[PDB]
Amino acid sequence: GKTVLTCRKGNGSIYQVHGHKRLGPAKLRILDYAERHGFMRGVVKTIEHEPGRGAPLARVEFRHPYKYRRVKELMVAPEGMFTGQSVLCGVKAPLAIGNVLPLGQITEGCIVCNVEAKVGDRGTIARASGDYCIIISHNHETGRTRLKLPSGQKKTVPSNCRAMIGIIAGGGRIEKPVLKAGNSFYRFRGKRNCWPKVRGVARNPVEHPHGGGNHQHIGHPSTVSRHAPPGQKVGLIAARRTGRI
RNA sequence: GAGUCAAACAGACGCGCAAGGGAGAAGAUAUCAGUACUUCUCUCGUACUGAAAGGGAGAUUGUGGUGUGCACACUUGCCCAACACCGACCGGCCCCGGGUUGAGUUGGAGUGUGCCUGUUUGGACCCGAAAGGUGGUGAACUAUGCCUGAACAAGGUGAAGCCCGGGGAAACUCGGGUGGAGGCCUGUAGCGAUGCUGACGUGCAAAUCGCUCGCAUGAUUUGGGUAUCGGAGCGAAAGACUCAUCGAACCACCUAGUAGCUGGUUCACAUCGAAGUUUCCCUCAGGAUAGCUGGUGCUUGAAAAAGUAUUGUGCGGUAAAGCUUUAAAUGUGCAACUUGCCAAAGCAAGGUAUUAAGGCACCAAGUGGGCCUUCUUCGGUAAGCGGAGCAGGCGAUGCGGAAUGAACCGCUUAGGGAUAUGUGGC
RNA sequence: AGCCCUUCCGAUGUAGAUGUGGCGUGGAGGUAAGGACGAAGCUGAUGGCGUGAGCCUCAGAUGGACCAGCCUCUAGUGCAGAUCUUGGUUGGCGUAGCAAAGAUCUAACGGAACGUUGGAUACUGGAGCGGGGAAGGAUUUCGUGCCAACGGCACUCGUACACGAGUUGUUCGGAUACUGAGCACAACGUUACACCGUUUUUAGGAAAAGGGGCAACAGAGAACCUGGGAUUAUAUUCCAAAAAGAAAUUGCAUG
RNA sequence: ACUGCAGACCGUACUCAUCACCGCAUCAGGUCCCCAAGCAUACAAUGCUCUGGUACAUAGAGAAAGGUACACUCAGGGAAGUCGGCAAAAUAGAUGCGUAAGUUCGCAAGAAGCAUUGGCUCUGAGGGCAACAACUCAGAACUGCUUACGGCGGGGAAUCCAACUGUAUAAUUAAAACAUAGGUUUGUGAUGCAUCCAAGUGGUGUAUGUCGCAAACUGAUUUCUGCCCAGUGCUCUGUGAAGAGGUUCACCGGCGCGGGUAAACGGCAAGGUAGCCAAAUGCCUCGUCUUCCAAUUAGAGACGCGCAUGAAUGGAUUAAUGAGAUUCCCUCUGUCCCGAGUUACUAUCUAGCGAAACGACAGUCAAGGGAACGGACUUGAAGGGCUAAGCGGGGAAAGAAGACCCUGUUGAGUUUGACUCCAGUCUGGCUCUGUGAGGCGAGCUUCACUUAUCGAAUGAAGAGACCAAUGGGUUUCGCGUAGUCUGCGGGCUAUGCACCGUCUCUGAACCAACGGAGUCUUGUUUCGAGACAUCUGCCAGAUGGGGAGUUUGGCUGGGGCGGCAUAUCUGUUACACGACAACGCAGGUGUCCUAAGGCGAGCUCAGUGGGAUCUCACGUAGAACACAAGCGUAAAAGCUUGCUUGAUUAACGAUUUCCAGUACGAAUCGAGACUGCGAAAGCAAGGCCAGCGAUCCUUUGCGUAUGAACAAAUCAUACCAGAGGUGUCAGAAUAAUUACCACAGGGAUAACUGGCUUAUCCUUCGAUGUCGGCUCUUCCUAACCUAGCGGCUAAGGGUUGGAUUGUUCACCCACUGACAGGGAACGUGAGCUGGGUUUAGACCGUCGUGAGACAG
RNA sequence: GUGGAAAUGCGGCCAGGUGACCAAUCAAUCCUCCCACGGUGAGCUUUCUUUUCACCAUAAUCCACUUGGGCCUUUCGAGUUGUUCGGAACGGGGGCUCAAGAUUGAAAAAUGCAGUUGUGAGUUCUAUUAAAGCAAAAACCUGGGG
Ligand SMILES: [Mg+2]
Ligand SMILES: [Mg+2]
Ligand SMILES: [Mg+2]
Ligand SMILES: [Mg+2]
Ligand SMILES: [Mg+2]
Ligand SMILES: [Mg+2]
Ligand SMILES: [Mg+2]
Ligand SMILES: [Mg+2]
Ligand SMILES: [Mg+2]
Ligand SMILES: [Mg+2]
Ligand SMILES: [Mg+2]
Ligand SMILES: [Mg+2]
Ligand SMILES: [Mg+2]
Ligand SMILES: [Mg+2]
Ligand SMILES: [Mg+2]
Ligand SMILES: [Mg+2]
Ligand SMILES: [Mg+2]
Ligand SMILES: [Mg+2]
Ligand SMILES: [Mg+2]
Ligand SMILES: [Mg+2]
Ligand SMILES: [Mg+2]
Ligand SMILES: [Mg+2]
Ligand SMILES: [Mg+2]
Ligand SMILES: [Mg+2]
Ligand SMILES: [Mg+2]
Ligand SMILES: [Mg+2]
Ligand SMILES: [Mg+2]
Ligand SMILES: [Mg+2]
Ligand SMILES: [Mg+2]
Ligand SMILES: [Mg+2]
Ligand SMILES: [Mg+2]
Ligand SMILES: [Mg+2]
Ligand SMILES: [Mg+2]
Ligand SMILES: [Mg+2]
Ligand SMILES: [Mg+2]
Ligand SMILES: [Mg+2]
Ligand SMILES: [Mg+2]
Ligand SMILES: [Mg+2]
Ligand SMILES: [Mg+2]
Ligand SMILES: [Mg+2]
Ligand SMILES: [Mg+2]
Ligand SMILES: [Mg+2]
Ligand SMILES: [Mg+2]
Ligand SMILES: [Mg+2]
Ligand SMILES: [Mg+2]
Ligand SMILES: [Mg+2]
Ligand SMILES: [Mg+2]
Ligand SMILES: [Mg+2]
Ligand SMILES: [Mg+2]
Ligand SMILES: [Mg+2]
Ligand SMILES: [Mg+2]
Ligand SMILES: [Mg+2]
Ligand SMILES: [Mg+2]
Ligand SMILES: [Mg+2]
Ligand SMILES: [Mg+2]
Ligand SMILES: [Mg+2]
Ligand SMILES: [Mg+2]
Ligand SMILES: [Mg+2]
Ligand SMILES: [Mg+2]
Ligand SMILES: [Mg+2]
Ligand SMILES: [Mg+2]
Repeated sequence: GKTVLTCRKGNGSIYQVHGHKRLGPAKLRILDYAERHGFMRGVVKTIEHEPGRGAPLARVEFRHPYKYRRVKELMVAPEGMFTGQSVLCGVKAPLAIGNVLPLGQITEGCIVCNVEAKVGDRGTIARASGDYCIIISHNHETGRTRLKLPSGQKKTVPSNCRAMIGIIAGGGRIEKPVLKAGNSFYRFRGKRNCWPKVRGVARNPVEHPHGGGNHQHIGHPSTVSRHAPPGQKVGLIAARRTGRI
């Protein structure tokens, strides 16, 4: 045959993220001693658009814990995070929007964003716009809170894990129809060479497992096995069910 | 410019020695990669057989016998070679003296070499694929992404916001302007490229020209830079594009790849001269096999002569006949003392017409599409049709004749002359 | 070229086989011989010989120095045909054409005979057959001469030929001296192997917190302007003391 | 401030283009940037002009046919032309009016449609700055028109498709395809998902984090997406024993079932729902009806026995959009009737210059024959030679070893539930792998531990302790208690002392004023997991077109399709020895039988007839003899019956058939043994004749041999004799597809082309352009009209224009005296046209698992 | 260091700024173009033509010093062609300051040219889509602190 496009994206050549104009990683502050035994006040300096990203990123400027210099630092913004706002990261941070305080100290039922799964990893869950995760339980005896991932998905993480308070900003992007082929041209301009998506049945038999034939049709089930070798694992992958739900 | 070189076999022919032949590597010497010389070995052979352990051939001072058998001898002998038949014997295998088996033996024929031919393999007579592999080179064309720049006349329509007004209980509508929106419109530039299926079409051009046309504020066009490629890259996806190369680039190499296929294969003359059929083959465009043919002989000379009769003796079941049976013609075959059986020594067996050189061996080629016709048929509605039988032809062959004709007719053929003819004519 | 004679029979022939004191070629061992009184080669109404391949002789008003015979050895040995290879030549044929973008005319001169100037006439028509640059080219530039060849006609002319010239910078651009998409040295790791990968390195990277470098002649950066009577050809580069001049700017130093 | 000195490197010419670059060139092609006048004008359109540049594109003379054109004009008609309004014409600027359906309310729209427009002399309007400037609009008279630059939309009504803009086969396809938004679905919480890499503390999505990413399908909106989970897919649920040992046997170690899923593949297990249609999907078929016309294979609209519609393999419907398909209309026209005239450049003739293709040889015909359509031959008929311009009939003209087709034990691309595999994935075991506490069972798991390992974070930036032990022992090294031990020095277990050990709704901040700022360390940077694995390595199993290599028999009146005539038997073909062919003809064959074999004996049968299964007669085989057929057979070879195993062994006996005089099979004559039957001779080593098979290997038997230093046992091997099988039957182990295709050939072999016949395969595959039309000529006559007769003669001349459809053909409308049939390579493509056929693109239906196929 | 009530005027590290990022439009200059005037040269000139054409130039550098914006201060309107704005300070008076610009002059008439200004137009430069938000960095600057 010939290499499938799903496999070629793994070369990550043409298919790499753009990101020249990206501001850098949008993370939480390094889990300092100050985070673990107090709090760091950083004022939000400016809320930026990172191209290719939905959520605005904030520019909180924490003062450096150990030296005379000030440490501007960039994290995806919770909604209502205005410039000049004083963020408070740390274990005994007050419970407010934008504050980053230990997950086990956040009240059960309150919704948090930019949650970190592993302790100290600097915020990986609930980072996309509009996204958040409600804390659904604490377990102080074993120090592991549960939380509901932005997908209907429960997950247990240590309470020492940081989280930010509130919904991530920029929510509701997806609600607006794109309408133009050109409009989606630009949302992916800042993302990657993801787009346009040619259908595999429109492709040739060399190009794709679905490709080829006179009427353009898949010839075999589109629901591929989990163990299917790459270049084969196209169509619906390890699908448990198909059909509209 | 195209059967070569090597090598391994084989037959034939030449040479050497011969129950042996020969060296090779190497050496030693004398004088020049030669010639001369030789040890020691090795090698093929003289012994074969069996899977193997193993065993291993003379007869009753000499052909094992017998049959047919040159020459010579003598008036039949001996028979050479040779064939055949039979022993015995060696090995192996058995049976209960017998069978049988070997590429055995039976007074060695091998060997080295030259040379030709044949087989094989190698580039393999020469030339030719589509490919396969190995490794490199390419994103200047072009595909895509990114960086960073550049570009886009003149109109048109006229969105949101805004502003003024009229109406309304309110409700928020109706004028009018404003404004300049849009993968908006017309249309430059630019980017394309629909149509004329226009020009051109050995062109200006290995894709161009003309007019027409499409997009032309956008998913636009464009420079530079940069990233991604060959079982790979890139693709709004046409298997498109990846330097005029893409259903797998280009370069080099393996590689003179392979070809049962196509094409070619170079002096003369003389001597003979086919086959297109048999069996077998993943065989059907090819082989192997046998036949046909050549060469070499060998062997001896009405030997085992015969595409023919006659005579004698078989065979037959087609035509005709007949109502599935009698039976042609053309054919077809053939001929010219010792030791079993018996009751026993008698039987059995082995022994004291025309014409014409016969047989045998070896090696080898081409061929293995046939065609026509005669007669006979089979299939087909029929055919310049498919299939067979017979014989003859053409193929491979003219010549004479049928005006003409591959195969009809006559006749078949060295270079010529006379004569006379053949078919055909006058 | 059969030792001679006599008689008899045969004679075609594709594929193929075979024969041949058969032909012929390059070379070798021999022999014999030839050649500047002309070898080979080549030419040939030069005949002669041979069935033939061919040989021989003659003649060159050809050549200029090698070489035939014979026996033996050898082979890269004989060609009308391979859409054969290579070179040359040919018919077609002085033909097909040299018809896209409107265009020249005149006189004078030049010249051995198209140019030059004047005039006339048009054209381009500022998205130009204009004036500068990138890429690319790299002497094409300029002058003199030349026009053999080339400029598909012609040339007296040329981007052609030959000869001689020509490109001037504190400030232009570039580098010195930015970063960018990116790249990759180092180290480290992987690999049978570094010609791989990350791009910082399980890592002690300071020599007086995160190694070194590169990557934009359109991005960032960037101190200079005009006048010239200054060239055949360069000028924001040349100019000379009244620098035509006027500046800005960097370094050091100086009062 | 000044002044003084110094200010280095390289670039620098020219070009930047119908002659300087790329394109083999001074090539009409291509190639980034900058500056860019005047007038008309809305203008960078277009025309023209100053400046700057050109006058270089070979020229001349003249003005045959035919051409090219970025040239026109054409009476009357007006699409009749054609496949098709192709091409041309036509519309056109501005202003004022006016503007339909339909619609997503934006549009449609420049809809459509009328109307006015010049010149001139005037008027009006519209501003600025203080105490002169535009130039548009408007109006008015008067007057003019030859309707007189350039430039500038033709319009409308419908159907199909796609929603739209877009993209896209560079060099035949710009589409209806791709994209698209929108829709759905799948995976997935980072230990991830997809995925690159040979490999790694490697890489991509991911600079990310479910409003994300990765994978698919559908394809805007509106509307709807029915039924089917049966298939398929996806998903989910080492240890013992024997043995001397090799070894062998045994025990434990992801599937099956079951469930779910169709916006999975698909069907309509379910039986096609809503819809929609002779639709790009309907064979029949030009369906039928209606509408459109004079006429309609067209169209539109209905209808629905739908060959073979139908629902995200999306259904339907859709305004806007469209160089999309299609029908009609108005306008318009040289498309046409039916051509004519003009132009300019060609051609023509000249000066200069100067190829190519092609080239066997040539080159008048008719007939003939012939490789079956001759330029060479036979026989006739022509023909003096050489020319110039045309021309396109022939030269089966040239072009290219036919892209078609077939063949080849040739390719490649694709597919796959072909064969063989290989990565990937997952699973398992082991390993990595330590330590404590358990329990269970005869080293397994729970549970903690932590130093391996793993993950994470970090610029390794603050861990634990001091709060004190089922803790430590080198300045703490030591004591005391009980138990035991002793190398007499102490040890060890328990244990307690000590000691290790101890302190408290954006401002600014640093560069310290022994400490200030705690000390300590059986160390780990921290955090998490943790002997698990997000770990290593190795084996294992499954999966695995993701990829790879390979194959995908033959024959065959081409191939495929089947058949199999691919091995064998009978009758026939077959022609009175033997042999003899055809996808020739009629049948058979792979078996079957302990008996249906062997033997003996007895017997007689099929059927007919006479009587009542029987009885008698006759009874030439008319029956039976496994099996098709032939043969043969009567006290039998049949039938019953009895006894039986000769259907054994058979020393390698020889032979026949096939034949090559090889084999296999089959069979015949034998010999030896031992039998069987029979009084006996005799008969029997199967059932006559078809019923079956190498090498290698496996296996079984049998009677010694080898395992080569020796020996025995095991094992293995060997000899020898059977068996397992190659049915393609003298024996590879083998799926499709290609219209994207390719090569070597083939006229050995199709379509095609002539011939023959009424299909053959003769020519042609190093190529002879297809149907049709148009155009033009010509010939025939089984005469349609005309003419003469009375159906016959008669080939003379003529035989129409249209609608539908590519057509031919047919059918229609109209005319006509009539609208005849044919030949000429189904006349005529270096004459055209290119509608049909029509390669690649694409769509639909059906077929196919798929790639792909369909003479739809 | 220093003036000013103020806006502000003059004389290591750390943080910020410049670099630095938009189509258009509007405005100013620039430039080109036109016109008017005036000069100068040339040309037409049968006739006509107070005429037609050309030219009338002003470099960087420096020195003194109207439009747009920001700000200081003082005591419903404001605003644009345009989608604004105002007690978080609108308007008015005075002031500050930036950005362009004008004029005064130095350059510089010793140049250019050849035998003048002004006026009009154009050009020039200095929001929208956005699920698009439209580079970096050295250099350099200024500060805070020392
Ligand atoms: Mg496709
Ligand atoms: Mg595939
Ligand atoms: Mg589809
Ligand atoms: Mg489909
Ligand atoms: Mg021997
Ligand atoms: Mg060869
Ligand atoms: Mg050979
Ligand atoms: Mg080759
Ligand atoms: Mg291969
Ligand atoms: Mg547009
Ligand atoms: Mg248009
Ligand atoms: Mg395709
Ligand atoms: Mg003969
Ligand atoms: Mg052949
Ligand atoms: Mg008979
Ligand atoms: Mg008869
Ligand atoms: Mg004759
Ligand atoms: Mg002869
Ligand atoms: Mg030689
Ligand atoms: Mg002559
Ligand atoms: Mg040779
Ligand atoms: Mg000519
Ligand atoms: Mg002009
Ligand atoms: Mg020059
Ligand atoms: Mg030169
Ligand atoms: Mg970088
Ligand atoms: Mg650099
Ligand atoms: Mg620059
Ligand atoms: Mg510079
Ligand atoms: Mg110059
Ligand atoms: Mg220059
Ligand atoms: Mg230029
Ligand atoms: Mg213009
Ligand atoms: Mg123009
Ligand atoms: Mg007319
Ligand atoms: Mg018409
Ligand atoms: Mg018509
Ligand atoms: Mg017609
Ligand atoms: Mg047209
Ligand atoms: Mg309406
Ligand atoms: Mg479309
Ligand atoms: Mg194309
Ligand atoms: Mg589509
Ligand atoms: Mg939809
Ligand atoms: Mg459905
Ligand atoms: Mg209809
Ligand atoms: Mg369907
Ligand atoms: Mg379009
Ligand atoms: Mg061929
Ligand atoms: Mg074959
Ligand atoms: Mg092969
Ligand atoms: Mg017979
Ligand atoms: Mg009997
Ligand atoms: Mg035998
Ligand atoms: Mg046998
Ligand atoms: Mg039998
Ligand atoms: Mg066979
Ligand atoms: Mg044939
Ligand atoms: Mg025809
Ligand atoms: Mg023709
Ligand atoms: Mg100045």
